[PDB]
Amino acid sequence: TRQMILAVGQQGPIARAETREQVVVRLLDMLTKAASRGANFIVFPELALTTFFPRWHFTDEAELDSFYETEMPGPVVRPLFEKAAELGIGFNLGYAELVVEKRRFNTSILVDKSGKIVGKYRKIHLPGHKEYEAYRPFQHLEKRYFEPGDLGFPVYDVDAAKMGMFIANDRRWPEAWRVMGLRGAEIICGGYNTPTHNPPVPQHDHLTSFHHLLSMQAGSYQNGAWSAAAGKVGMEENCMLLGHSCIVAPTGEIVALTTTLEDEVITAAVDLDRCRELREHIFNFKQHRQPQHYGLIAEL
Amino acid sequence: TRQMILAVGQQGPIARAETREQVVVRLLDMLTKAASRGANFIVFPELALTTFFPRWHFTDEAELDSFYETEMPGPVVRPLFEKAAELGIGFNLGYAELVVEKRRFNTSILVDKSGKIVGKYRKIHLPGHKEYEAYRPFQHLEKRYFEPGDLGFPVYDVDAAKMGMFIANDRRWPEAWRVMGLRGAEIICGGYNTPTHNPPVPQHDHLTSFHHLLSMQAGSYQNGAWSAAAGKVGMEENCMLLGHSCIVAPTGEIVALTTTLEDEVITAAVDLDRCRELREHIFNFKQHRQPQHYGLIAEL
Ligand SMILES: NC(=O)N[C@@H](C(=O)O)c1ccc(O)cc1
Ligand SMILES: NC(=O)N[C@@H](C(=O)O)c1ccc(O)cc1
Repeated sequence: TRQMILAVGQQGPIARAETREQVVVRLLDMLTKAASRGANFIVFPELALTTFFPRWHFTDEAELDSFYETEMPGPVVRPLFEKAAELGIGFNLGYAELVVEKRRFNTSILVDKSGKIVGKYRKIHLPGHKEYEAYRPFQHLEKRYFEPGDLGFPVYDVDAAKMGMFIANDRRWPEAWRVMGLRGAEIICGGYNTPTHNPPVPQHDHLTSFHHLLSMQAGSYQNGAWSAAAGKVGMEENCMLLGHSCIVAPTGEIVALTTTLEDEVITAAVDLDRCRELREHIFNFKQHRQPQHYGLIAEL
Repeated sequence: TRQMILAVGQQGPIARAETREQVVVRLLDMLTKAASRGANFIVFPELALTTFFPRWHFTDEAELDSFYETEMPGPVVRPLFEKAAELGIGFNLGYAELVVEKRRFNTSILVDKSGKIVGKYRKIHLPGHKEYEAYRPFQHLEKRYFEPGDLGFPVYDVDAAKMGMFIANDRRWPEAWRVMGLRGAEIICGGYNTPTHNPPVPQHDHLTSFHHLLSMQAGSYQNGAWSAAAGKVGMEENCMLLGHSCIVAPTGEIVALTTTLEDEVITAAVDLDRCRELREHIFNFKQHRQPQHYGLIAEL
């Protein structure tokens, strides 16, 4: 009822020449191993169907569009939904969304154990830069290839659980966590592509892991929420991406952690009633919060 | 100019029978050792002039009032201001404020190196409970003995530095940090009386340190602010108070930490320009924040 097993399916590199068909096989295998370890839900990474294309400057718009989905699911990704419904396991999938009216989003969905899309979220905090910067060995052009999401920070019923979505950079922003905490989220999940080199601030490179885990622990604790972060990790097209995919308790304790830079599955026992230990005491919102003093946070 | 040395003056226990006169001696000694180690400012704890009286139920209102200050400074505390002006060192002092119009506040002030009170703050987030609870070996009746502060989260010029104040429980609330981060605080400082036993949630007792330090590191990182937390610590009137008084860099790295449960002074080199490493890149607020999605945080 209130007890489930949450899984994270960390992805090793996806090369530029690796088809969605070859990625779906890798996702199917991880989704199968999570079932066999008793998982009811598995979190997959940000932009989980392709290489991280925002590392390149594009001149050809057909080449750029080829990394986006025009439908969800499409025939190549459909087998992942079919297998999820067969095994009775929900998932969180990140992908690049192209909607033609041409709007571009960094998107994620929640799929329940029936294989039904129960909710969508579009990345609101876009990191990196807008224009090509030649000094960078690799680019991070999310501000060019995506518009900021227009759906807000919703929380959806997924089987037994109140679940909210972040995408990568969102996890560093207390406002993203707090909104979803105020909407009663019991699990906050998403994925990331996080380089271990930041060209403008290389003096925080050795803190990549620290800053990632610090963000997940603080968000979980301050909102008494279970959380899970699914990385795409390792040497991808000669850029190193941070590992340390994780599941976190509402106390902010890390209860599971990846140790490889490859396809790796981790699981943890989730008790949704454990949110109360914070939300009815230390972080009893109605009882403690003084929102008349917080107005500057919501000012445009 | 943009470089200073920040000190923290951690306090061991203050017994019920220990006069303000005997505490000022202890504060003078710590303030002298900080000067000798090149400190330009020292952070002192919450309610630094008395035992932590909110651990007891009071029936007599004269007995309760005796723990509050009706003026700041008074003659007994005046020597601490005089010594601060002589040595050229500012301080942050917490005390119980009684103002008659009768209003009761958990208060802290910033004093610059001239010995002039440059800013006041009143604790906005009150923890614990309102009525006596007999099962508790000790009470935490801040909701009875204080009203929520009415000054907001201001940020003040103190010599070369933009400084904001929290008081104890405030440090667990992202909203307190964020408001002061948005007002351009370079240092966020205050003190705490944090029991290592929480009677309603004893299953988080072993996490007292973790939760304290997690709050300071995450606040600092997410706002690119220097921070400092001054504890009153050790066995005070048979209640154990958490140590681990700390200074933290804008990266959320702990740059100094106490290891005793006694009067202890720690210092760190503060470079106020280091805020830019976060505030001009990863946490470039104007460039990244989407406050149209954050409205629920400011709803009453
Ligand atoms: N994919 C993302 O949203 N990645 C960002 C993040 O994880 O917050 C990130 C972090 C460090 C960088 O050098 C670039 C981008
Ligand atoms: N002075 C304070 O505000 N103390 C509170 C805090 O530090 O958050 C606190 C923390 C844990 C408890 O079990 C009781 C009270």
